[PDB]
Amino acid sequence: PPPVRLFGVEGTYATALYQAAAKNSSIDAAFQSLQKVESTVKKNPKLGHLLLNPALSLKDRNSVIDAIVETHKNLDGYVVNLLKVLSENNRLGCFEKIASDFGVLNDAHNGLLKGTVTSAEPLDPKSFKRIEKALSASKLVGQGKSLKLENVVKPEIKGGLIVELG
Amino acid sequence: QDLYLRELKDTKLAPSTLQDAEGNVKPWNPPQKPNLPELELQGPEALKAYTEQNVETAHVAKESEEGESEPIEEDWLVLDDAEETKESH
Repeated sequence: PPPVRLFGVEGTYATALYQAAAKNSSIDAAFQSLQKVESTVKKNPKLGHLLLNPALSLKDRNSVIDAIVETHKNLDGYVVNLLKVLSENNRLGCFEKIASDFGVLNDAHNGLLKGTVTSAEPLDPKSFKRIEKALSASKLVGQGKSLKLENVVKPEIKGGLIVELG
Repeated sequence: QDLYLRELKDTKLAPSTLQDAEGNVKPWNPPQKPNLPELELQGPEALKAYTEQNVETAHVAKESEEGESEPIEEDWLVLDDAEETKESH
């Protein structure tokens, strides 16, 4: 069983890739080829983004996938098979690349922004969520202190409505 | 909470200016004290009967109507009329 089901939407392919590669070690090995592939796609503005279009022919889709894999052994591992399978199954998997990254984080990294009344963009890369959270929050407050602005606490709206409606 | 305490302060001392202090409001030109307290206090009687609703105009109940205590003239004619009506009984 994967760390948590990603609720589909072309995330089925990524979920299956995570499960199969988790049968093997294929964890950093899987994510590394994916990161290289995504970087390569970004490295070609066109022919790698316009290549992520439905209009690409089946021969064209297989050829584009093969050419992307042609960047030496940057397409090493089961990611090659997944890319070829998608080449006819579903053309667009950049979101599937991000989902593979999400699965990798779920396997190893975890963590997401808390929120509540803060709009901060931090991270807490630790399995536990009962110790490091406070340290991460205080650090991100005392270091950087970027645009975490929710404008104001919604309780202002709460009190305003509460008083304004008897 | 600071966002709660500051909101309470800015919404109380300013509420003091609006109501709890007779400072009217600087942001709003016309004070409600020169608008509502007396003239709009007649708004209640503007919707009501003006100088008449609170007043409740004096209307003493009058007397009912009668025959002016007149048996010299009404009695005989009444008797003749009733007997004439009795002619078809």
